[PDB]
Amino acid sequence: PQSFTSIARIGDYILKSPVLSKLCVPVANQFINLAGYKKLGLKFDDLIAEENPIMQTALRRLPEDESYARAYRIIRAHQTELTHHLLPRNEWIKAQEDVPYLLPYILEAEAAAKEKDELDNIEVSK
Amino acid sequence: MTAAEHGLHAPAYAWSHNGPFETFDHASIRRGYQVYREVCAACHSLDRVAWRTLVGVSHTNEEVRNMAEEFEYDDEPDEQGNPKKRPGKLSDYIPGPYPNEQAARAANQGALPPDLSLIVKARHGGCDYIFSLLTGYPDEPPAGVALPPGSNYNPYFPGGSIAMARVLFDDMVEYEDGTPATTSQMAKDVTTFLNWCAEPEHDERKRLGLKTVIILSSLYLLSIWVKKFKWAGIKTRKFVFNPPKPRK
Amino acid sequence: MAFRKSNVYLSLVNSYIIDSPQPSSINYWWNMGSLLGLCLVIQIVTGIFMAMHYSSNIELAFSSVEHIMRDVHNGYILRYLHANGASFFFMVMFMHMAKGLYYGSYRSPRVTLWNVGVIIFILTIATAFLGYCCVYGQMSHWGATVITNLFSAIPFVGNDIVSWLWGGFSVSNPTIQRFFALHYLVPFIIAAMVIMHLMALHIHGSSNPLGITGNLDRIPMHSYFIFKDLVTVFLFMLILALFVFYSPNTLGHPDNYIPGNPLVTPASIVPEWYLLPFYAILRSIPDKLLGVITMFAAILVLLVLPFTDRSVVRGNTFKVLSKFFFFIFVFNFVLLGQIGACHVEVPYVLMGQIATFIYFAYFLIIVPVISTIENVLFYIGRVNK
Amino acid sequence: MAFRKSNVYLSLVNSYIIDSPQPSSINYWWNMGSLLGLCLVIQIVTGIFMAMHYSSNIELAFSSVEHIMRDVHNGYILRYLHANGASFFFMVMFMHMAKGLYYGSYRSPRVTLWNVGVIIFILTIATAFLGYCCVYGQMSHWGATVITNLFSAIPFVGNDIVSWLWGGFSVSNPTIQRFFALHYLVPFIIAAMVIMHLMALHIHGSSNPLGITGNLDRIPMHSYFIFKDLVTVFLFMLILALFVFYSPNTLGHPDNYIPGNPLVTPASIVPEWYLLPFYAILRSIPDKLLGVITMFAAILVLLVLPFTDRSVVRGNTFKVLSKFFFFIFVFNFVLLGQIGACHVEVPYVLMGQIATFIYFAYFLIIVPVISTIENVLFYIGRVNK
Amino acid sequence: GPPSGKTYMGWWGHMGGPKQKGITSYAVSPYAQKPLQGIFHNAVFNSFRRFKSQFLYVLIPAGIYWYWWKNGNEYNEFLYSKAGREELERVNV
Amino acid sequence: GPPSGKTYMGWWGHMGGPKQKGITSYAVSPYAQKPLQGIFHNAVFNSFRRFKSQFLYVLIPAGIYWYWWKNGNEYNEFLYSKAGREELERVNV
Amino acid sequence: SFSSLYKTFFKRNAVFVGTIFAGAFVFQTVFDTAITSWYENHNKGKLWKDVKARIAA
Ligand SMILES: CCCCCCCCCCCCCCCCCC(=O)O[C@@H](COC(=O)CCCCCCCCCCCCCCC)COP(=O)(O)OC[C@H](O)CO
Ligand code: HEM
Ligand code: HEM
Ligand code: HEM
Ligand code: HEM
Ligand code: HEM
Ligand SMILES: COc1c(O)c(C)c(C/C=C(\C)CC/C=C(\C)CC/C=C(/C)CC/C=C(\C)CC/C=C(\C)CCC=C(C)C)c(O)c1OC
Ligand SMILES: COc1c(O)c(C)c(C/C=C(\C)CC/C=C(\C)CC/C=C(\C)CC/C=C(\C)CC/C=C(/C)CCC=C(C)C)c(O)c1OC
Repeated sequence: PQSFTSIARIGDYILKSPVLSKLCVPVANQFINLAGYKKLGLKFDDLIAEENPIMQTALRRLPEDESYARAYRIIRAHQTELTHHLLPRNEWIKAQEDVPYLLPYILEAEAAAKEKDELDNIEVSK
Repeated sequence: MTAAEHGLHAPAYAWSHNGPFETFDHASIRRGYQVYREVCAACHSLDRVAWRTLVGVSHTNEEVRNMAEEFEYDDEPDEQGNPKKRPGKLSDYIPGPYPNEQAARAANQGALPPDLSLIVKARHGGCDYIFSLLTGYPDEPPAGVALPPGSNYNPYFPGGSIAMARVLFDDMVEYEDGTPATTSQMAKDVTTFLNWCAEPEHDERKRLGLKTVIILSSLYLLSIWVKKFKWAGIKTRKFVFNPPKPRK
Repeated sequence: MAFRKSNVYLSLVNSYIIDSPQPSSINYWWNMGSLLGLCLVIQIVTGIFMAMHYSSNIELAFSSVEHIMRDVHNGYILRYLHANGASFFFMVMFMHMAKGLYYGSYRSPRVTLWNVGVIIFILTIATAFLGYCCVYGQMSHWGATVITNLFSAIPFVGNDIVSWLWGGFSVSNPTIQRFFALHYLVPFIIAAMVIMHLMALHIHGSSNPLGITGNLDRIPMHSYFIFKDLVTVFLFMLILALFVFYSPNTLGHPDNYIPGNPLVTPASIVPEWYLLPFYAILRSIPDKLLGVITMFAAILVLLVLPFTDRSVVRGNTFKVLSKFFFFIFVFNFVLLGQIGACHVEVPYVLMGQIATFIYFAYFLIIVPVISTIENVLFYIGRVNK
Repeated sequence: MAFRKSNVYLSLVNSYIIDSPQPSSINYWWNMGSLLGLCLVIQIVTGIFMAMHYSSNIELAFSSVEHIMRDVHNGYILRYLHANGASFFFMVMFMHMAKGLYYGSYRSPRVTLWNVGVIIFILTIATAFLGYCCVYGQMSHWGATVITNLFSAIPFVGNDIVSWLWGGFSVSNPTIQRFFALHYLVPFIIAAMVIMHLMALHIHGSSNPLGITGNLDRIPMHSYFIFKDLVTVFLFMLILALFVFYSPNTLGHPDNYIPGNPLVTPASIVPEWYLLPFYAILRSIPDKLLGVITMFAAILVLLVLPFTDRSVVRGNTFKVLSKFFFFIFVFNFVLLGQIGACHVEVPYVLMGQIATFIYFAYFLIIVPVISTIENVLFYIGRVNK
Repeated sequence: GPPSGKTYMGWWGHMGGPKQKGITSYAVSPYAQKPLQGIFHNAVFNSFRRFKSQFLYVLIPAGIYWYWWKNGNEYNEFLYSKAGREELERVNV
Repeated sequence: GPPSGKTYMGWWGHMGGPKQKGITSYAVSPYAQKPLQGIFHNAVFNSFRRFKSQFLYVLIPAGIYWYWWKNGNEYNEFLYSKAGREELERVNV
Repeated sequence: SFSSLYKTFFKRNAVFVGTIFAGAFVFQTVFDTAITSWYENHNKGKLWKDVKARIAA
């Protein structure tokens, strides 16, 4: 459990800072493409846990095409890992195809739930 | 810790009873019994095992009964309540000169003699440990070490001094052959007999273990084949994704 | 409603054994947990046979153990099976915990299962010590007295509680008899709490090595996983046969085989191999009561382990720094066990204290910060606009 | 949904204990079953606490209870409560079976309950007989010999099974050790089958004294029937305490408090009171295997009662004379036990055959003809053409 | 029988996972196959590939802790050897 | 949990009893009741009625079996009181 | 090569259990005998069978 709004804040802090971002972005992408989920044909959004109710709320708003593609990717990953194999460099997710299709819904749901729970337990102090 | 009293490890010797497909050399246990009883009689107790396991592996039918008749075992009192003396049975336990324990500590000029029925596993190492302890001690302590008056030395044994009287002189065993009168033969005999007494099931244990490992290896290979068989229809199924038509 | 599922007695088995939707990505690590359960019940049944053929009185306790060793058909096999089964039971418990921790199975869906397992461990180490006490050798009752002196460190009262627990200032028939009775009884609580553990498991399901949802595909446990359990238990039984027949008394230590005589302790006294890291965590901290409470904190830190890992992605397969530090942790654990095996002198004390420090620092600090770094790196690397 | 029904353990507790739509016409007879369950639980607890300070040795068994009486604090309480609770358990068990029989609780939706109950009855026949054989008193050895030699009449196998039971070729240490082990263990089997019994009942529900459907009005178990169970168990505890504290030599027989010695013994050897109904019947037909097969018949007649009678109206409350014959049967049961208490002689020996004949005849021939007659009388009375 | 608590996964027919369409499977009986068609290729190539993949995270901590243990052992052995009467007294202060 | 098999009853709300309509119940909040005032009289009347409805069912069988046991015992005194010397022969032969 | 003679033997179920158990019993007996014989003949002299003749004159 860790709020995605804090992640977005740190990300925007890093992205507009020249020297630190220039130092940390090549190691960042090198870590991403050495992680290994790229080979299994997985997008990043398919990996983050989908159990606590806020993630379920985010999932329920996805257009049907994305949900179908996600289900296929999960099934194919399960089948591929069952045989301990890896399909060759044809199903491999390309470098720029790992775009987050699920971040905006997560951020909107985070903001809505956070302000709901903040204003629910509120005081009338000036 | 400090190796001075930690005890240097004895090298792994080669025995007749250290291996996967072996038995006790119980053609010498009939000799180990004699070597034990001739010298260690009034030295230790060993009083833990019975004579029902001493028949068929070290003595055949009769000498065990001769030994039973040889000694008195303090029978039940008669109708007058007076004590008596009786021959021993074939289901009794190996006796000892001490009544129960009192006569031991009085004559040892020091400590008590540990029960040899379990000394084989009572120390680290094992079969070779007792051999090294009874062989490696010199007749003279290392230079600069003045032992307490009346105590001997043993570098292998952690402690560097024992109340053991070094009764290991040769030339007075001579069963019926030329085998005795050298320390190695009697040392091997005593260590094999002590190992047998500590575990009088080695042959049966190894036979049952061989049968068990054979049957479990067969069962394991069988399970391998069947698991690879009935999972073949699920480890090969292929999925094809056709995107649906764009209409909710 | 066929006969299998309509009948309630057969329906209970159907929901558990005959049909249960496990995922299809299960590795060879969950049948290890099933193997844990089966070796547990094997230990229970051989314990029942022992209790059938065992006497606990001091005048006959060693007599009873040597009689079951020697003067009964298939007797020594029972003792060897007990020893090897206990050793394998703790080894497989450690493997189960490692699998649970590495794959992120302590997360929100089965937190309750995690605490149930933690308390199972907390009381099964106790019952293992209690069974170790029942031997009544030259080191078993010795360690029992050690543990009684340890428990005597309760603040504000030192004598009444220890006298009540230990049956007076001496040891007699009631003390050893009650110790044997409680070593007999606690595994029944183990069985009941394991029943609760399986109930929670069946309610909440099972996780996957991929650390992702498993509801997409499922297969029945019977006819697919029953034979995997069969092959893994056949392998376990082959290994157990190898260690029970060819070399039975190797995992244990050559100290228990002495008749009851708490007069002169043997030169080499060490705890059983499944307790060395905790002996190390006790020895490191230079305080008695604080040492006991830090042992208990080391045992119970798994309770506070959840809601401390703020890594968004479940598991540790796709994260490299976290699994590197996890391997550092497990090797630190084995190093702690090894250093606890040896004696206490310079410079072992310094590196043992360092090991305990990095252990607790690992748990309380490093996983949160490295997980936060992992999440922020995940966010920054993908987004290039 | 409330959290009480959310948590799995709490949900099970609520659905099985707190909330249960029991019928609204329940008398004390139905609370008698819960009272018996509580008696069984307290019996297990007090037995466990008794065996903790007990020795399983043959020569240290009677000495063990002697040491409990004379040395341990409140030693008499445990054994007195154990014995009187066993006797009360058996009496309340007979009451429970009679209540089930009279109110027509053996109908189609409860045949499984009847079967599991009669299985509990079968095992309960011996689970305390062997417990009494454990004590090794002045008729305990005789009871052990009777039970071990009843099975010797089986053709082509008469010595192997009795040798297995004897732990040899006679009665020695293996006999008493096995007796104690099984008397300890098999109550856990009782626990298993009573969990099964309660599971089946909770699946199907209880019945009504009226004999009509009870699915009209129900009240929850908690705060309504808990008080009835509480008052019943309070009354039971009061009477049990008064007997155990004031009249110890009332339920049990003063025969077992003498060391086992087949040298001098009186002729006043008779089994405990609850054996007499199934003991007088054995002495009627004069053969060896005939006694065993007629015990089998006398324990199977309780099983043949379902789909035997032809009473379309459940119960006996609203039948003109069937309750009268049921009372004839219960008084015949009591008289058969009492006449079995007396030794064999004319005319009591002659009374044995006729008593057994009536005992079996009610089960076999009386119920169907009386049910058919009652049904036809109802049909002729209700209609006029 | 009252319904149980709300859980993401349930029984057959109500897994709770997202509704999906367009997925096609293709199974075939184990009888019409070779049960060990590729055991050697697996146990050699895939085993070596997995070992190489995991060869970047396991051996480093083992090696560093092995060096630590060996260095401690060397220090212990050197301390109690021709230094215990002059070096061991100035380390136990 | 999962649905069960065939049953003649359910849980609260869907027990399965016959459909009925037109029944009204009441209650008087047992706090404001003062429940028992004639408990002894109520017990006396209930015991009287319960005994009145069950005259013979308890008196007759016990009486007949007491008579049977009395007959057996009196035959015993005709035999087993200084009299067996001249009737045990005809009993046993 | 699997003729009808062998095909017919793969249809009985009610009686096949008893004969398969008897075959298992026979197999375990012969296997025990063979293992005992091999353990006997893998070690001569050490065992107690021939020490009777060794001590015999
Ligand atoms: C010098 C040692 C000799 C040992 C001789 C006895 C053991 C013989 C084992 C079989 C012959 C060797 C064949 C070459 C190695 C095969 C290893 C392997 O991966 O093959 C299969 C292994 O088969 C198993 O199921 C093995 C279960 C392993 C259990 C857990 C690991 C324990 C250690 C196993 C090796 C050692 C076994 C004996 C230990 C004493 C495939 O795995 P799978 O069936 O799970 O399928 C997964 C996937 O499809 C990959 O293709
Ligand atoms: C006859 C030859 C003997 C043999 C084979 C023998 C064997 C042994 C063995 C194996 C031990 C224990 C070694 C170990 O620590 O594992 C031992 C110890 C001992 N023996 Fe002997 N022994 C012999 C003679 C004697 C004699 C004659 C005495 C004196 C009466 C004696 C008294 C003792 C004592 C007192 C100990 C214990 C020492 C201690 O506690 O420090 N032994 N012996
Ligand atoms: C999973 C549970 C258990 C574990 C881990 C366990 C562990 C142990 C251990 C380590 C020993 C020491 C024996 C040795 O060192 O040789 C032991 C002894 C013993 N245990 Fe357990 N035990 C368990 C359950 C039981 C049960 C259920 C019983 C039931 C009676 C039991 C009875 C005994 C007895 C009688 C001994 C002493 C016999 C001997 O020394 O050979 N144990 N146990
Ligand atoms: C000692 C007795 C235990 C038994 C018989 C047992 C049994 C099981 C079983 C059957 C499972 C389902 C997966 C598998 O088969 O492994 C499981 C899962 C699990 N257990 Fe245990 N367990 C025990 C102890 C523990 C303990 C002490 C812990 C504490 C760390 C624990 C934590 C877990 C976790 C986290 C899972 C999740 C695995 C999955 O994702 O399904 N268990 N256990
Ligand atoms: C719930 C079923 C049980 C019944 C009906 C029962 C019955 C009896 C009876 C009647 C006696 C004394 C014999 C006599 O005075 O007539 C006895 C003794 C005893 N029972 Fe049980 N018992 C039961 C369960 C247990 C259990 C679970 C234990 C557990 C340890 C136990 C332990 C003992 C002990 C220690 C004694 C002392 C005398 C003896 O050795 O038999 N009993 N039991
Ligand atoms: C001695 C061990 C027993 C225990 C602990 C036990 C337990 C119970 C319990 C708790 C109930 C619930 C009572 C109610 O519905 O309020 C019950 C009911 C019942 N039992 Fe048992 N029982 C036992 C023996 C038996 C036996 C031997 C039978 C006969 C074979 C039997 C047949 C029944 C029946 C028919 C009911 C339903 C009563 C009704 O609905 O009117 N039980 N039992
Ligand atoms: C996660 O997926 C699952 C899964 O869902 C399940 C259910 C299981 C099944 C779980 C288990 C097999 C483990 C459960 C463990 C137990 C039930 C322990 C049982 C404990 C006991 C004490 C057994 C009780 C038995 C007795 C009390 C009888 C023993 C007494 C005897 C034999 C008396 C002997 C005396 C005489 C005279 C014969 C899995 O293995 C599994 O992984 C694939
Ligand atoms: C269906 O409607 C119901 C109904 O719902 C219920 C609950 C009951 C009531 C049923 C019962 C009371 C029977 C339940 C009994 C059991 C489940 C027995 C289980 C208990 C045990 C097996 C033993 C209990 C174990 C302990 C108490 C562990 C503690 C014991 C010891 C020795 C440890 C303590 C020692 C120390 C040193 C701390 C009914 O009778 C009933 O019908 C009306």
